Amino acid sequence: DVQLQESGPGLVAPSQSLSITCTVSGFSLTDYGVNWVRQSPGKGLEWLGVIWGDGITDYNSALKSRLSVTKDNSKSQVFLKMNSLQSGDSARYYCVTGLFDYWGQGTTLTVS
Amino acid sequence: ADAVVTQESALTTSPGETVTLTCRSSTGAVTTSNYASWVQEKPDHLFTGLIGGTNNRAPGVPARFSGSLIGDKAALTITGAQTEDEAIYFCALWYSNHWVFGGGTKLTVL
Repeated sequence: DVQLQESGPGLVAPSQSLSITCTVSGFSLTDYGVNWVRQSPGKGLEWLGVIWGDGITDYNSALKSRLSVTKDNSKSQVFLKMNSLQSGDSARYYCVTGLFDYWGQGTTLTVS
Repeated sequence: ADAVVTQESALTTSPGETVTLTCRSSTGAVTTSNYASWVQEKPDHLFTGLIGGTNNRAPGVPARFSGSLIGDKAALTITGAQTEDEAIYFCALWYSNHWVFGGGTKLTVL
């Protein structure tokens, strides 16, 4: 009994932003951290970033300059924010964790 | 750290058999401080957490699955494989400030 659900735009343009939202139930963002991970066709499962129980965050170095992970504990939502998006950014984005113990459906994202 | 995590590409087994998946680090042996985690991907881009922290089994996961360190690597062992275990398995290894996934292992259960 613990759900994770991504909510994104699906479609976006070549230089625009990206805002995916994770609604979580079954627990409290105050005690567990949440991760963001994307997987594009032709495999390649890459970790994007994380935000722990304490508002501290960690990001993928070769992406650092574009993302950010935020969250509202009282509303149980982790947010994700990228920008300067391009083709490479098309993939499936997931917000997971209990240390990768639980995952969410994911959200597709095609740029252009 | 900017290491590569390696897994066996593919592995074939049979219901009732025992199979062991391993995870290599390009920087040397795999410690318990690498927090080796394993997740399974079932058809329809479905992911399930199996083990996290070297050998802690996520609540609700079958007992046929178990993780450990075996030599310079991390290992996920399915004792008495079953048909529905056919999937792609991944390991994540925690380095100093980031997580790094492996290429994934395609498990075929005939």
